Amino acid sequence: GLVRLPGLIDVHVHLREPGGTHKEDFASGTAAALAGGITMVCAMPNTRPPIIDAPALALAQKLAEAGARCDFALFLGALSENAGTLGTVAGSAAGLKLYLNETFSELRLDSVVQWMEHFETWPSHLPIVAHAEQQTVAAVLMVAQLTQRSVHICHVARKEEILLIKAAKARGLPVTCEVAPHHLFLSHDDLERLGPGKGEVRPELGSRQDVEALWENMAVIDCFASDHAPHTLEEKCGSRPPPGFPGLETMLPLLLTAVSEGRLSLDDLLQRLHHNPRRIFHLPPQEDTYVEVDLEHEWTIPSHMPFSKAHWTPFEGQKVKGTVRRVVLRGEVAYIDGQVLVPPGYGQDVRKWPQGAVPQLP
Ligand SMILES: NC(=O)N[C@@H](CC(=O)O)C(=O)O
Ligand SMILES: [Zn+2]
Ligand SMILES: [Zn+2]
Ligand SMILES: [Zn+2]
Ligand SMILES: [Zn+2]
Repeated sequence: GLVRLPGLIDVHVHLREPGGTHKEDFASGTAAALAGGITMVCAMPNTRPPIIDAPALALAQKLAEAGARCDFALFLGALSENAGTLGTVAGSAAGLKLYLNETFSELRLDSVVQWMEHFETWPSHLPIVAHAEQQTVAAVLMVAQLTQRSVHICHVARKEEILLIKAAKARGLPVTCEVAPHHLFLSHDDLERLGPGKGEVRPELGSRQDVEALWENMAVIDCFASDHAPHTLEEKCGSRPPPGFPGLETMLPLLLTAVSEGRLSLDDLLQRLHHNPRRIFHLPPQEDTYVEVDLEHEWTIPSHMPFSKAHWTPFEGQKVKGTVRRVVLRGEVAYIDGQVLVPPGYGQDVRKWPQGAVPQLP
């Protein structure tokens, strides 16, 4: 007895093309998405070249249209000197990403004044998302208030962060957030097994109290998003390990296991992987699109999942209950039981669909 789910949406993935294609490309990363029950992804802009102007966006659009197997939208990235220059292309992007802390990015902003300049110049009806850890969450919320608009907080990982967001929502402030599976299912207790290279991620893995606080405050979490951040094992275990975990192929199995245990409901999962992504990012429906899952099948996560070029996973050894059996995307069988059945290039840029433009006042 399979359960039919709508097409799930991951609003935070790194597909590494252009410029990091040994780690992942559009074709391999979207294969990983489909195998994880994800039919639409929003790809981050910290590529090489980074997606920080109209020419880079045009390149990335063509690479994605040629390589993606599922549908997508592409983020633009903020830089210290590109505020006020993105207006002609802003509506074609998923949103604008701000990198406000140290991480795997060359995009960090130098001054809160540059955050203000972006919030003032980026069109007010279009999404802004931020990598903002600890007190940076409070700082970016202040900038959003000064400029009288909303903000979405990426990968919330700490008790401190979720309680600050909770307090802001209680005051009626327009803030949303997402949580990644590693911050729900891994902690400091896993660092001995992972070791110091594999364990590198931003935000870093939290304490048991951080993990417990995210679960206790599920009502505050608007979305789940993988922050799929593939790097090869050689890179993770070398002299200067980059932070990040692959996650597309493991996210839905981990969350289905939690549903089976009664830790959240099926509806709670679908709000966070379908309805709230749609409404926060103004992403369009996908016609004739659904995911069939088997909630009974028990399995153990192996040392690498089949599709991601990262070829490793921090969830190795965890026992899960739930698997993706079939995905149909826009009327075509896209995935069955380990086989991807749509070619590179089947996926489309949802921002080019009439229904994928963000409504605005004239
Ligand atoms: N989270 C990470 O540790 N790494 C991400 C970047 C990010 O989401 O900050 C990556 O692109 O590798
Ligand atoms: Zn980040
Ligand atoms: Zn994000
Ligand atoms: Zn990221
Ligand atoms: Zn529904």
